[PDB]
Amino acid sequence: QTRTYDGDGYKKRAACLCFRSESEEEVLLVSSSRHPDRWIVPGGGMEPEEEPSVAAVREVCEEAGVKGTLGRLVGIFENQERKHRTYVYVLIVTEVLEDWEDSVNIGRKREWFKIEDAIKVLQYHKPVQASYFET
Ligand SMILES: O=P(O)(O)O[C@H]1[C@H](OP(=O)(O)O)[C@@H](OP(=O)(O)O)[C@H](OP(=O)(O)O)[C@@H](OP(=O)(O)O)[C@H]1OP(=O)(O)O
Ligand SMILES: [Cl-]
Repeated sequence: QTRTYDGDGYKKRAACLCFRSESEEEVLLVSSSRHPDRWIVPGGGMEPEEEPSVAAVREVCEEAGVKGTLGRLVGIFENQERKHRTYVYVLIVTEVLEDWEDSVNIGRKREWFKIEDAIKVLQYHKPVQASYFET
């Protein structure tokens, strides 16, 4: 896929907080491709002309193998150190698929976390993703 950028050179990305239910108590994290012992929030680059909510849902299907009801935009988060600008949405998961693109292609893993444990495992390498949950 083609990477895209805002006018300031930051990479355009989208991500979703995939909750198990409307109570937003458990969220789905996926393993990192290059470092499978780490967890990240599923998301990725926006394609050219792609709306951010479309990108977010597409990346969650690809990386995490779930579909659901797209909810609110939480916010737009910059990672200054890596020059990323990410739109973060809530998704309420209603469909969990068994054999999804990144599982088959690269052995990506997925796992449910209580919110405070997701924050904990994201903090060391992904502190901006941990901040996605602050509100
Ligand atoms: O190839 P790069 O320019 O170095 O960008 C990489 C790449 O991001 P994109 O391919 O989506 O642009 C990694 O994703 P993969 O290709 O391995 O799946 C991503 O790593 P993770 O998504 O697993 O975290 C990493 O991002 P990060 O450093 O935030 O972990 C990000 O590197 P940059 O930080 O340079 O964009
Ligand atoms: Cl939940």
